Amino acid sequence: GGTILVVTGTGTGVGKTVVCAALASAARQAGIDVAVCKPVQTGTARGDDDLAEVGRLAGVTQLAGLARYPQPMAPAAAAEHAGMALPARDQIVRLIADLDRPGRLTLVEGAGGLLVELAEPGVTLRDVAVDVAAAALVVVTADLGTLNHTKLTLEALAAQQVSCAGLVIGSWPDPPGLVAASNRSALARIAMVRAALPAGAASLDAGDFAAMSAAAFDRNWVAGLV
Amino acid sequence: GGTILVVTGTGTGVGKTVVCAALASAARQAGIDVAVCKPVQTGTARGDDDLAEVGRLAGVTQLAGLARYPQPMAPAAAAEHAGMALPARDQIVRLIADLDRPGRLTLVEGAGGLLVELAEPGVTLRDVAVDVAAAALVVVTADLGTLNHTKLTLEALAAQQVSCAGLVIGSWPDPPGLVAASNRSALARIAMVRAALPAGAASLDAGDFAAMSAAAFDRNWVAGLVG
Ligand SMILES: Nc1ccn([C@H]2C[C@H](O)[C@@H](CNC(=O)CC[C@H](NC(=O)C[C@@H]3CCC[C@H]3C(=O)c3ccc(CC(=O)O)cc3)C(=O)O)O2)c(=O)n1
Repeated sequence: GGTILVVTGTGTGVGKTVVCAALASAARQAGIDVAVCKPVQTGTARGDDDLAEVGRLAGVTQLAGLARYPQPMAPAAAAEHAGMALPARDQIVRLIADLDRPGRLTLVEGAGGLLVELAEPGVTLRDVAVDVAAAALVVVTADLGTLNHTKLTLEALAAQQVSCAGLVIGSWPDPPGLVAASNRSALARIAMVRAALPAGAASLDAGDFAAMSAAAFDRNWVAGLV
Repeated sequence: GGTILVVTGTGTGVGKTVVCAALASAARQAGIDVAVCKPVQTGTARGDDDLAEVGRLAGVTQLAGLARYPQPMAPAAAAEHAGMALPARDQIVRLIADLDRPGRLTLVEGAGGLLVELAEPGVTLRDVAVDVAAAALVVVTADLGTLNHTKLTLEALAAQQVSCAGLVIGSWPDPPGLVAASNRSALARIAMVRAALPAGAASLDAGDFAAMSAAAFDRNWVAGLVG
């Protein structure tokens, strides 16, 4: 196999998709083959489609999903409202394992935070990460409350022996502010801050996004991933 | 002693202060003596003062603070900004131990969520709860993300064998949309939902707040909290 990272977050709306896209873009520019798996996508009635954003921003073509629910809710609720079950644990684990190959970086994008139910019955991205022996990249904010949410998420990871690959600040404000700047330092005391993506990077075109992403991560860290 | 409950939350801004006041008011109307303490209060330069709001909303007079810092930030950062130190672990424990008394419900209001550092080094309200043998009441929202944050918080309580006294939904909208209604039902499968306080409760006057508080909790649960 190659390298599988689950990409999780401390909460909903932290910008996991732009982080997946930026790491994919950075890894591709280092000559690494990248695949991204989003097993479950909700919010499709209003056009939510995180895999398409990854394709547009980073140029990834190996983009795998299993299930799409119209309502903008947690997967289990969205599945309930549609009258259909979530995918089964075996579907997710084997899809990811079949994506994995030597020399490839495979990113698994969850929905919301680490412990939200993604598959039947009550299986989370954490469970998935155990099954495929993935490490976790944790997307965080720079806002008030991020320290508690980050610590909580890293404790949950450690409790099932899922390694933390580091943190990414999904949206770095401009200008920062006292809280954001304090939080960036405090976050780096609990884990490695791999990148802080500028606020608004999601709206960039592919060329600008590729330039941002190349600058955003440490080149040796990206290259060492695989 | 009596019964000590730490009142924590899944994040900042979930309404811990109103839940403290509501539970205090309900316990007082059942004849239970109540004290509330706030070991760390930040944002005092903004006028933040949770103890004084609990006193205003519930009439509680047995109010105990310890550390106060001006900037509206996490305690560690607020203390550093002021050139001050965080309290030591044993200082928070002494603040609480001095209030504990048979027949009294002592509420310990955290700052932000459960793993916020309240004392050097990296001492949290979870450690305090172990020290004083307290159970934890967890204030949650009904919003997107609450299920993950609630499960993360309960898992962290279990890791130190801190019992969970239940959840309180800090603000319950009227009417509830689909997300809020789904979350309430899912929260109730994670842990006992003790109350769900109507949104805007902090703007009720003394009498309305008292009535809301009495209606919001199961009288048997409240009465059962303290012998
Ligand atoms: N039923 C109901 C229910 C609710 N209400 C009303 C009551 C109220 O008016 C409001 C609910 N209350 C609010 O919103 C507080 C406003 C908010 N206050 C904070 O955030 C916490 C402090 C403020 C500055 C520092 C922060 C900190 O303590 C902190 C601690 C740890 C960390 C570490 C980490 O990073 O984790 C970071 C920060 C803000 O200032 O933004 O609704 C109602 O009426 N009826």
